[PDB]
Amino acid sequence: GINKVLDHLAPSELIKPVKSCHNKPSVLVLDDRIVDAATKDLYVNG
Amino acid sequence: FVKPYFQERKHLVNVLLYAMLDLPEEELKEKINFNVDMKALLSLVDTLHDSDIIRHAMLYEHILNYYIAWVPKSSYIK
Amino acid sequence: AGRILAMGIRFASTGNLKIRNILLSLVDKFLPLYQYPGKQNLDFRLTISVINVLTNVIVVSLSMVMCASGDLEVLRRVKYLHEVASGPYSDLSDPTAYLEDKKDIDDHYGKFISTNL
Repeated sequence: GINKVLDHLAPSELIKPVKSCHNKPSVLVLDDRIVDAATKDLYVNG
Repeated sequence: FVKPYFQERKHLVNVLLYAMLDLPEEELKEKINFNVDMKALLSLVDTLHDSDIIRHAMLYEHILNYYIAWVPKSSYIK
Repeated sequence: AGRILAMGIRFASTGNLKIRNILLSLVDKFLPLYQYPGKQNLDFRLTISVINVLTNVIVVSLSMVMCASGDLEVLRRVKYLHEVASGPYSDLSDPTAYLEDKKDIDDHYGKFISTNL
């Protein structure tokens, strides 16, 4: 039990799939000239 | 310890560089007035020419295998 | 981190085997997760930053308890955390990018002081 919980706190081989992150900062678009379901979720006034 | 004795002898530079370039005996005999042993010349030539003297899983293993696997008057000693 | 740090300081320079083995198992488990920005998620990013802090504590404490011994495996692991920047770059608006680079460069500085100590 002690070992299995430590594996849960510290999953060594379980987590890392490929280690291939792009590492670029994602940019959010705030423009209100295009109508989309995702934009309507974040933009309220219409 | 040995170099001053080499500088003592005078023809050493000529014969050695000629040994370096493997010059034919005919050119040697043209301007050198002392006999040079041919079988020595071939032997030194032979000694001179002696020349017996997946991509992401490997990074995790090699970073462990290369950085965790602890390996336990100028240089002039080339 | 708090418990092991008190554990390491308690057995400071006295040397032992059971504590060393336990710390060896802990560092072995927590080493692969170290500095792994796989899914760039701040909940994940804050958690793994604590992982970086935690793995800095384990290596320091492991060095604490085995002090002045010249241990092999302890040296073997701290050599690992010493080398390879890892992080976002390599493999595993101007002031803003300056601050964005400032955070990563400061993270590497903190990761180095622990392994150096």
